[PDB]
Amino acid sequence: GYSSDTTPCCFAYIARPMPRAHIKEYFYTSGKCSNPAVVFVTRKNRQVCANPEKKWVREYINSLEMS
Amino acid sequence: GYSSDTTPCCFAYIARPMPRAHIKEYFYTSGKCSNPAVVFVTRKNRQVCANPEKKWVREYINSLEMS
Repeated sequence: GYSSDTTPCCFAYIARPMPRAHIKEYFYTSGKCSNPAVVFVTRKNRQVCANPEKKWVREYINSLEMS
Repeated sequence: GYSSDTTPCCFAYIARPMPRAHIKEYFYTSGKCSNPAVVFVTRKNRQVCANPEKKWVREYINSLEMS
């Protein structure tokens, strides 16, 4: 018995790294989704799916976590 | 291939019918999602997953479709 609310999932990963300065937040999609995904939130508040195994993705997360 | 945007998916259905007056509109979730679903959008913009096979759910869509 879980939420009956929708939850965002990803079905494709952005191919090339987004400019780091345009990203302000990230989150991981629900473990219920078929794919693991990182979602980068841009400064124009768009949400972009990214491959959590990619090097640049892991670096961006580390950078967003540091401050 | 798909876009790298997120997509709302459903993982549980609301058991009992919600009040018809609270519903603004509906949409079906993407066939990319593993569970088929209708999403009912309330006046406060809540997105509630529902089972399209269920009688009350198809009555509500018909009501939001014919007018």
